[PDB]
Amino acid sequence: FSRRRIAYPFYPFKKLGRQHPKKHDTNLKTAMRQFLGPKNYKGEYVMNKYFTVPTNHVPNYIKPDLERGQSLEHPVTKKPLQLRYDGTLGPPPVENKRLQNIFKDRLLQPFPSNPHCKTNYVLSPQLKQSIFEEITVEGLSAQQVSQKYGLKIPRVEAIVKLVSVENSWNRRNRVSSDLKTMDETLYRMFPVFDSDASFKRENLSEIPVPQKTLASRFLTIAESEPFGPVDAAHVLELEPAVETLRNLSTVGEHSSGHQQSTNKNTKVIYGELVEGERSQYKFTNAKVGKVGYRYGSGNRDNKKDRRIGFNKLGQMVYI
Amino acid sequence: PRKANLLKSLARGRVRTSFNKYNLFNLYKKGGVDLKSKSLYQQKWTAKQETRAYHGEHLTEKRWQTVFKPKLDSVAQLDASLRGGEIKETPFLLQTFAVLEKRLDFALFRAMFASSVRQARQFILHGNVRVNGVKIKHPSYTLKPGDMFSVKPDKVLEALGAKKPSFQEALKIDKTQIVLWNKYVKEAKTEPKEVWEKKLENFEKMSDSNPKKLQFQEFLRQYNKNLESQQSLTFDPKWAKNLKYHDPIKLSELEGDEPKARKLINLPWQKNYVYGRQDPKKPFFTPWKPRPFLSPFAILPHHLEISFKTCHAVYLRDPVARPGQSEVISPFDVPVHERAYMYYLRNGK
Amino acid sequence: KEIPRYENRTIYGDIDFRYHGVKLHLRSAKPGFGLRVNHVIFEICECAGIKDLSGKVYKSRNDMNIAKGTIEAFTKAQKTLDEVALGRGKKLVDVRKVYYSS
RNA sequence: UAGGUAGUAGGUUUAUUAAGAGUUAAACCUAGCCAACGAUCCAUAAUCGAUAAUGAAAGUUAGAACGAUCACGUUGACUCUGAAAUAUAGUCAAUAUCUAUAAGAUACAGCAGUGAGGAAUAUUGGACAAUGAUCGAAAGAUUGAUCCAGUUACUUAUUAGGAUGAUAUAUAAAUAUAUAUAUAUAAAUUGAUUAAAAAUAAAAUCCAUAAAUAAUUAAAAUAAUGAUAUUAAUUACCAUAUAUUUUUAUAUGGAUAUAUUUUAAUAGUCCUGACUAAUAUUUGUGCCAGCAGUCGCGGUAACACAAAGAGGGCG
RNA sequence: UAUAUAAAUAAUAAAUGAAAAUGAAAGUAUUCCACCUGAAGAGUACGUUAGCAAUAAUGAAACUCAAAACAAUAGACG
RNA sequence: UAUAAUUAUUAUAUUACAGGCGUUACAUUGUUGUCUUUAGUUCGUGCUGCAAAGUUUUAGAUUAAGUUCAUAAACGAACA
Ligand SMILES: [Mg+2]
Ligand SMILES: [Mg+2]
Ligand SMILES: [Mg+2]
Ligand SMILES: [Mg+2]
Ligand SMILES: [Mg+2]
Ligand SMILES: [Mg+2]
Ligand SMILES: [Mg+2]
Ligand SMILES: [Mg+2]
Ligand SMILES: [Mg+2]
Ligand SMILES: [Mg+2]
Ligand SMILES: [Mg+2]
Ligand SMILES: [Mg+2]
Ligand SMILES: [Mg+2]
Ligand SMILES: [Mg+2]
Ligand SMILES: [Mg+2]
Ligand SMILES: [Mg+2]
Ligand SMILES: [Mg+2]
Ligand SMILES: [Mg+2]
Ligand SMILES: [Mg+2]
Ligand SMILES: [Mg+2]
Ligand SMILES: [Mg+2]
Ligand SMILES: [Mg+2]
Ligand SMILES: [Mg+2]
Ligand SMILES: [Mg+2]
Ligand SMILES: [Mg+2]
Ligand SMILES: [Mg+2]
Ligand SMILES: [Mg+2]
Ligand SMILES: [Mg+2]
Ligand SMILES: [Mg+2]
Ligand SMILES: [Mg+2]
Ligand SMILES: [Mg+2]
Ligand SMILES: [Mg+2]
Ligand SMILES: [Mg+2]
Ligand SMILES: [Mg+2]
Ligand SMILES: [Mg+2]
Ligand SMILES: [Mg+2]
Ligand SMILES: [Mg+2]
Ligand SMILES: [Mg+2]
Ligand SMILES: [Mg+2]
Repeated sequence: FSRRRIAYPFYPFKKLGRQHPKKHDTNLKTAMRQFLGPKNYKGEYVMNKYFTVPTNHVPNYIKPDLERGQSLEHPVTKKPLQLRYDGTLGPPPVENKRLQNIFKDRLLQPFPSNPHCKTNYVLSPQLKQSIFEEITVEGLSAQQVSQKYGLKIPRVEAIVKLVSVENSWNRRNRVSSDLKTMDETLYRMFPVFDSDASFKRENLSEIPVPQKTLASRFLTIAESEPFGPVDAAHVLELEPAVETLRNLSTVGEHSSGHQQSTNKNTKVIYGELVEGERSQYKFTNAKVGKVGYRYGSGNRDNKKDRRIGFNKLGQMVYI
Repeated sequence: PRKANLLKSLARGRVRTSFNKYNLFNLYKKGGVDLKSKSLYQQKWTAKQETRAYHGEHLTEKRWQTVFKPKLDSVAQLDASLRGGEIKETPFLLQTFAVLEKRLDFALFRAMFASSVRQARQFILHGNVRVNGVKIKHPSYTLKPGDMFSVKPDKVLEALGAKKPSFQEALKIDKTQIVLWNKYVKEAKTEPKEVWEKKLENFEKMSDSNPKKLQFQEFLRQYNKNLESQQSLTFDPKWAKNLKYHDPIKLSELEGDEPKARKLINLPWQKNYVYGRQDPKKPFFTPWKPRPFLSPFAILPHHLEISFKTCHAVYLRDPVARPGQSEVISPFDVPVHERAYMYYLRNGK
Repeated sequence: KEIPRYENRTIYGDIDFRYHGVKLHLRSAKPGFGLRVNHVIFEICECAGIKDLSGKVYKSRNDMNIAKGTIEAFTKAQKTLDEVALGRGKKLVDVRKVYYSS
């Protein structure tokens, strides 16, 4: 049974009834007015608890289920307010116990209907500075920094690169007071990342799932026969999982055991340059049958899957 | 793309990638997605409505279907056995709309550079973004792991800041502000005792919520109880006489001249600058303040690292699905994405 | 009734059970495959806790017969690994589970 | 289409070719050869891919477009050159048109274009600037190959504005920083009297960009040569000196009286009984007018015809 | 005239089945042959073959439709 | 009620219908005749069949009677 249903709030609200013919209002509009509260001369809905932004490092996300739609609170006393018969506002007759105690997971969950989404932790400026120094000044490996602080190798590389950008923007004295206000405001909006705490730390034993390990296999062997992860690797013809974890640990730019000297054995000739020439030629050896444009290739220009790419300057080029 | 036609309608109640107040209320009252008493086609249809409303509103459905990739991405943890406890099920199908997260528009929106994906599109198309130092005008640009992108700081402040009031709006606000300030001072001068005691009562209950506590303490200690003590927040009558009434605002002569009207305003909390337009050259509410209703939407993504000091971000990787957590940010539960995924697998058959 | 599930996600192996005039061909699925089956079976699975499956219905497609057949197939057509190992005197190992183990 | 074949199946010699071969010509023999797993005959069709469509796949379809192969250049036969032509050559035969009336010339399946046929498919365009091809010792000459532009929504892609936004008035003694500002007046479009809306939709406000005009103006091409071309792109003052992912700032000379051009945004089309997403109701006709892919709707309850409001897809 | 082995018949278990039911099969399997792909047109028209003949064998397409058909259930009717 | 005011009626008009034993028991309400003093008609939970359904409501008897017993997937209940 499917029917068009106007998205009336699930929580109860006062519904307009006998009204002057020259009002032309709707139950949805009055629901919003009840939820927002009065709009002052400045255009600010001070009553609504979500108008402001938290400064206590605890996110203030919507909890419609727990507060039964009562989104109005005193700006200073931070106590619930609800509409009465007289049309004024004041303390509720009873206290809502669900709002009293909220699990930390719910605190970090922004959307009520999706319990699989959580907001990451903002790293403190001190931690970023320490990571920068240890990578650069102390000349350590990003693997070590990841292991101590629990962050990922891409994250620590991003930390160092962003800190370098911040330093460059700083020695030019370009960052204005507005950006500092922005950072201060947003810094207190999300929880800080405590390397000491285990449950904030991010797991570093994460491996992409190969397509073959997602396919179920079963072997019937002597019960006594011991079967281990290495035998599984042999039968699945994949590198052992621990070995794959070790391999990805060395792919970081600052991680130990990294080398990208594979493509240093191709004959490349740079043509001579004379005065007045606006260009120079590079000649790279390429074996016949492996170089050139195919004859009779596919023409996807007029099809939905046409290839579209970008050049160095960023212009959209039909690759 | 598709033109914005009733994006934030209340009757439909769709939730969009926006900070708009109407969108926030729709998210607030949505109360989940109804899927009972619906034939499987109807459930699939409702899921596609809601998901497409949030993810990829501006993309045409034919483009989305071409972009849509059946194969999803997930990560497996080897240390699961080390913990030796019950493991949370991996939300595999929350990564249905994960292909769109490589796009520069979604990347900007998640990084809190634009209030909406549409605003991110306009920022990109107007030449305010640069990927790895190369200015990119095309919103559909796809990002790679380890990439950098930056936005012009003024644009970000405009997106996350309050709207700049026009001249006459600011003048009206100033006039009423002076009106109310005159009331405050007159009531303070007429009966200083009750005004001071209620001021102290408000001072007592503050619950570490506003910064005026230290201002008031500095105010008292500046001239009251320099060395004496009581066995302090004591009453003084001097401040009542020290308060001076502010001149009124004509609102009919001061119009049409900002520098002229700005010399008359001398409010204690606003000196020599009309409300909002402290520096009209900037496009945002000066002094800068967070825009209204920013808390419910402020989310820190895991696949990006952001430095608001310089409006630079790094694309760490594509969103992944770890046990008990999915990196794709969405207000829809896993079943909704399941229905949407099995709608688009067969092109809606 | 009680339905045995492989890793609380999918059935064990493939099922080709016949209910009166309904030929139920069901085959297991990869993690994150989804319920790519007929709507009657999809509802039965979603209520029973099965998340990944794939199959096709042949001959009669009566809804009620399909529902009865699939419930029966889950109940008796399939067999758990432990029961096979015990009655066989052999050891059956899940390569996927032992590849990602400690 | 149930029998077909008579150089037909085979053997021996001679003749042409570089060559074997009843491939062709000549002589003598043997009596064979194909055929119900489909001969002979008839009709139809250009064939294929690492090409296009579709499907989970085996497959199925097309043979437009890119490429490969075959055949033809109004129709049929023959001949010289050569290694190769039954040549878009020539001869001859056949057909149609034209003027020069002749063993005359042409045949738009080369480009552009015209008439007809059809539901339907374009300019009687620019340059040899680039890549090739031909002639020439070279200078260079030609190139409807080719490169470009024009018609066409035939196809694909990008763009085709973001944030804010439910009223306007009047009142408010005459700088320790307050704040839940509070009262009266008027108006309020379509449907309705509350879960019945249209509707943040509109207006209005803030901030941008396109387009225009100014400067630079690469690259396709170098020794020089640019059809495309009023080129793309960048700056919204030009350039030198400094720090420096890019970006930007510092500050100098060139023109002004403490600035440095202007500036917006009007989508169509189909459907709302079920299969099938679309509940906000109302009017007209009354087995008529009509709708319909299937079930079917209309004879006074039409959610189905024709419409208004509202809504749902694709764009 | 008690005991064992073969065959037929009749009633069944399991199995199969849309069920009625089959039950050395209409069950579990293997091999070979014939035939079917909606109704009506139609085993009709035309051709061919064979017969003294009546005819037998082979055997289409066009027009129309969302029908057509079997087992079993509950009534009504005789 | 204190010559006036109010009210109720009557008469004359007109928009306006009223009125009809006119048709339709084949549009109906109500009622009635015959099967009929006939013994039938159904529901809840349980069970059987994939299901429509079935059971109960019956082998066999008895009674004026699905009345009462006997066995029985049935155990009860409602109008008769
Ligand atoms: Mg519907
Ligand atoms: Mg069905
Ligand atoms: Mg010979
Ligand atoms: Mg011959
Ligand atoms: Mg001869
Ligand atoms: Mg043949
Ligand atoms: Mg042909
Ligand atoms: Mg083919
Ligand atoms: Mg073909
Ligand atoms: Mg071709
Ligand atoms: Mg030829
Ligand atoms: Mg011709
Ligand atoms: Mg010829
Ligand atoms: Mg000729
Ligand atoms: Mg032509
Ligand atoms: Mg055309
Ligand atoms: Mg040339
Ligand atoms: Mg398009
Ligand atoms: Mg009205
Ligand atoms: Mg421009
Ligand atoms: Mg129509
Ligand atoms: Mg009507
Ligand atoms: Mg219709
Ligand atoms: Mg209609
Ligand atoms: Mg309309
Ligand atoms: Mg529309
Ligand atoms: Mg049996
Ligand atoms: Mg069988
Ligand atoms: Mg049969
Ligand atoms: Mg016959
Ligand atoms: Mg019909
Ligand atoms: Mg029958
Ligand atoms: Mg009867
Ligand atoms: Mg009458
Ligand atoms: Mg009469
Ligand atoms: Mg009667
Ligand atoms: Mg009657
Ligand atoms: Mg049953
Ligand atoms: Mg009876």
